[PDB]
Amino acid sequence: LKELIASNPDDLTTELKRAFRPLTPHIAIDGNELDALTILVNLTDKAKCKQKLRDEKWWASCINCVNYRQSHNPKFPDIRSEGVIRTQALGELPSFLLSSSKIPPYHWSYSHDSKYVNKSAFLTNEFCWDGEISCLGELLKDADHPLWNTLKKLGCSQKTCKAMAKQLADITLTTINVTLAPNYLTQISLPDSDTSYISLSPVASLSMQSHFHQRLQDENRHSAITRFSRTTNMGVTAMTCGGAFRMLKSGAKFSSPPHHRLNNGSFLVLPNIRVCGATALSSPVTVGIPSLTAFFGFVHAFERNINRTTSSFRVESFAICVHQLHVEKRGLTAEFVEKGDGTISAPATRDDWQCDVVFSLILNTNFAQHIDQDTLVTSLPKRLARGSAKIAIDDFKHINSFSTLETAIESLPIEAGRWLSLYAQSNNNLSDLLAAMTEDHQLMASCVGYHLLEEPKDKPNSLRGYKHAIAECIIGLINSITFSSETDPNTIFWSLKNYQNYLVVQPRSI
Amino acid sequence: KLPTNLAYERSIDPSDVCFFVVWPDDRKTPLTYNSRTLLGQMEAASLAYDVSGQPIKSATAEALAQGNPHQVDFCHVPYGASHIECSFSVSFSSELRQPYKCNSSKVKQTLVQLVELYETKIGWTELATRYLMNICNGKWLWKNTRKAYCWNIVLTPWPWNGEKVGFEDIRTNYTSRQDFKNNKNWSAIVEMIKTAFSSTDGLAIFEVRATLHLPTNAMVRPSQVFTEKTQNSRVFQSTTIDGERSPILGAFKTGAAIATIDDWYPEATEPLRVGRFGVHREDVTCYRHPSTGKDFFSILQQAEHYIEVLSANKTPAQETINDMHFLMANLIKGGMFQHKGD
Amino acid sequence: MKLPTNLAYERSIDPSDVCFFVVWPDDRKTPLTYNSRTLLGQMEAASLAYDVSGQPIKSATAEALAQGNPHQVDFCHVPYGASHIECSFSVSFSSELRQPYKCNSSKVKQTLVQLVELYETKIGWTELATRYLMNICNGKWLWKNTRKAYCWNIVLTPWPWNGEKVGFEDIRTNYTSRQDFKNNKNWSAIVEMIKTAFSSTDGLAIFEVRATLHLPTNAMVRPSQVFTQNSRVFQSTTIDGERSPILGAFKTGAAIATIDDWYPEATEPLRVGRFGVHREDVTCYRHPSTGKDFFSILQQAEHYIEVLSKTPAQETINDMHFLMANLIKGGMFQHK
DNA sequence: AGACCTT
DNA sequence: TAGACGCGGACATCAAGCCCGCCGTGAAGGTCT
Repeated sequence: LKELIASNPDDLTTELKRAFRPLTPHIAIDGNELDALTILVNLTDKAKCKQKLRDEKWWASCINCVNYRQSHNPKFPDIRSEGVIRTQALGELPSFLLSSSKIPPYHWSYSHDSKYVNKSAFLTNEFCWDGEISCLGELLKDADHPLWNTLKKLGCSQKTCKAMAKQLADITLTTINVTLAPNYLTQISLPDSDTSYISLSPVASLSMQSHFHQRLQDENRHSAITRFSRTTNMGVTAMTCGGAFRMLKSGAKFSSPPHHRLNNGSFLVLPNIRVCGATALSSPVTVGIPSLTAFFGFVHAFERNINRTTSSFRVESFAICVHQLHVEKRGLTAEFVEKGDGTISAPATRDDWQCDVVFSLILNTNFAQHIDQDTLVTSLPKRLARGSAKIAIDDFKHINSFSTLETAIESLPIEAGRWLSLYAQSNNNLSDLLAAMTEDHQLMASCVGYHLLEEPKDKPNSLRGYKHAIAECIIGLINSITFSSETDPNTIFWSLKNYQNYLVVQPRSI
Repeated sequence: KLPTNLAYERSIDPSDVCFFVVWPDDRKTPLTYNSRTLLGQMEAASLAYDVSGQPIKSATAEALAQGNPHQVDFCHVPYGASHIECSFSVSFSSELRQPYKCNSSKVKQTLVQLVELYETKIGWTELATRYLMNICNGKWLWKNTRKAYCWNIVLTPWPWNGEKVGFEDIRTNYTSRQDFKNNKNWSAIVEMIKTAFSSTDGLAIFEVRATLHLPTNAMVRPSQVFTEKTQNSRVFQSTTIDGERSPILGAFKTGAAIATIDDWYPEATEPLRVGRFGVHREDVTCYRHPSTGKDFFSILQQAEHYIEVLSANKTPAQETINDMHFLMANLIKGGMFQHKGD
Repeated sequence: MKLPTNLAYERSIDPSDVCFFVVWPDDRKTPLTYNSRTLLGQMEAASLAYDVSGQPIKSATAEALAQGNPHQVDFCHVPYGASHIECSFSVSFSSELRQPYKCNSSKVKQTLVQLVELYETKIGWTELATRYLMNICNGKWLWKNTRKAYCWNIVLTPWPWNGEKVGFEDIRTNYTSRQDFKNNKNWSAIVEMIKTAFSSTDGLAIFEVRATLHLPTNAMVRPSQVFTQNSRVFQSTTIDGERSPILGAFKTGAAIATIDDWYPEATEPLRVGRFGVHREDVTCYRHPSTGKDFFSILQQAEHYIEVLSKTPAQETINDMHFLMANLIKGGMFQHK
């Protein structure tokens, strides 16, 4: 809200150029109006003097950018990804689940190609006319609209170029256009009950990318910089703050307290799984421990391997015990592709974040009988969030089943860990979390569930052919538990509950 | 052919190679490193010459004799240690038999039949010795066995009933393919790899253990990061062992050491990283380019033709199962076989 | 001949740190330690009583130039009652100069390979390999600790080898010239194991050097220093639970590789480099305007092939020794 | 095929 | 086995903390015309 105070403090030219590009608080073009609309009609090449950009076939390149406005960014984080997605959150979320339903959606931006970045001015910038915070292209699509005789303040635009702006922009602002094949989109599949499965593709909202960037640019204990190498192809959001992408570092180096201070059934243990090089970029906005929907898929791909032998396993829950944690940048070398002109080189360069988790699991199934010794090793999966999953040879003698979960935490032969739950306090913005993250500096954030944009629908090339929606990411908060003598296990032993538009994983106490 | 989505996933997966220092009184501490700055000298070609001769006039005989600082990392064997030991683990499975993606039936039943008819006709005794000679040689250390006195591999199989099979001094004894075969545990560990590939849900696990004797204060070479941006060079990939920093020597760098078996390309001197364009990293060239006709997608498009050759008793095997040894190498490690996308 | 956009070699010589030890008349050995002490000196800089291109400034009066400068330095001396000093390191000699390491051009790779091969056959390794062994066997890797000392002695143990330890004694009087090492019982046997390391492929030789220094009472030791208040900070590692100065890993490689005395003035052996820089004075002999640097001899390598096919004259030999000495050092010869 | 392309 | 473990008073002044110079390069684009 710095309109004329920031217009002439006599600093420099590009103070305004940093102020319309949507990684900044807005301005409100109310008092001085014609001197600002002569800027956006002069931000196309890279006042009232460098004209002939007004009443020509300039509008043919100016109308094509309003179709590509991208509520969500389908090119995040891989460059070659065709798609147009512009739809709001489709529903609502409860009090302790941060997502982009909790912040208002007004930072959408052109992401198609390189040439039309500057020519995507004049209809994709947002300027807060008198009331509404609004853009410029979702306003000039009707006749009885003000600040349009100020288009006739410039004596160039004849009223037959008005006759195209009448009827060109008519019905645009609700579409979703992704085709699953041939495309570089990611997609997974998750159970919705014990009968079917729902496919879903996570995307990246560039309102949460804007919001976390322009609020974390002056605290360094809580921000980790992640760069990319072709900023123009990603769109103007990754060009304005070019490369940088401040995103929510873990908060402190990991601390290992003593584990526990103690003196139906079907509790199975898995001691000290070691993971080599799992990714840490869980959500598009957080860095740290991986998303706990990957701890869910590690369990559900394990219970399907045993059901190949006895088809009544029904794992029903799981419990996580983190002993070591280590995050750093390492770089993932992608290999040679056929580029497209005539050559064989590598694809585009990025930064990554990789992790190293030593953890152990408790599993509360219903199978009230012994499993085996041999095929309980052969049925283990070999990956956890793009990583490896190995144990030992000599730790195959600590794998046992039990029927009482208070002797089950005695079977872990390490005793230097930590347990995990969810923090049930309201987190309506980013400022709620960092206030709780500076009182503790021992709490982690990750993606705990998804959030649909769709009912869902049957799409042709969906992965395993099930049913395909499009989802967001649900930020949550992760806690430390000692399990002394009195903490009930309902704050442990998480599950998947399917709340009809969001698939959040939370423990079974709520 | 080549439908719009087809994918496998890998059948060999290693872990990282953590380093430890051993002391003469049989004690074990992890190996560490710390950063170090140094004074180099102006030696780049683009500081004196600009383009095609024409030396720069603003870079005279005193400007070139400056110094330029650059910061590096540095790791060495500490004084008064015995040797280095290098823990590591491998595994084997059978995921080359069934595809991970679908939606074309005529290539799904063809690519599972071709595995069945390669299995019984010309079995797994060719590939499973090449994958095991790379582990048991010391190819997975990449640079630490050069300028070294001796090294010794000791490997623990699973499921095994016997003593830990170990290979002694490799620079003198285990030279060629012969002396690996004249060991009293060799046919029991190749055949348990043959059991892993050829069984529906079979598994094999090897824990490998090296002992590395080096000279006094000799350096150690781990893997390096790939971050894109006093301009620090040589930042090491690391982990935390015992609350201490430790260089790890890769996780995908070890999968590239084991799968260096491809010597079936038109010149065929040195083995290559197994891939579809057959790229040599120390060159920029591509052996098996997509104009020679010997890249992977021009050998996968005779998959019904190699059905019609394996049935005949007259198998040529001079340059027609080298096209099938190469084809079955890319199914064990490959898994994104898709033409126009992804 | 023209050189590509990706070219690189690795080393062939690889030395390490020089750990120091104190030896007692009981015949036991401890590490050497140091301490930081602070000092008090004078106002004795010219930029402290004068003006820039001018006259003496009128703030530096007779009083204010007689105050004290306090400064903290490090300091390391031999303790009282010790006998001598013990030093140790090791050098490997590979052959990684035969073929390049990263080349991207099949035409210049054939030239660099057949130039090393024609070098081996006509002008052998008796001239280069003697020069690197010459510096290891008279303590040029100590740099200033043999200055103002009574006597130092060097004992080698090579690999692979069967026999006894090589030893050179009293290096101020006995081992001075080039003939003084030839007149030995053990000299020819160690030169053909450096040549066989270079000439053959997969060829290796490891030397492991140890020396003894005799200094006067409480004399001062001068190790390597760090790059960055504290003037004169020393380079440290941990030797059996203490802190000790190390005399550096790259610095002892820069004393093995002072063999260059073929430059157009030819007075003092220089450190081998691409442009031949000097640090006693801050100029460059072998500047590119002289036509004697690396990148002007590398681009004429096709010419040197048909000189080696009658013996070459003198300067074509002295530029082939300089070309081979930069490939042993080899250092990412990219351009454009 | 090549022209476009910003912090 | 039963007990107790002291009051009373000051912790000085003074000066200062130099300069020298540098901070390497090759490879990895999607899209409309």
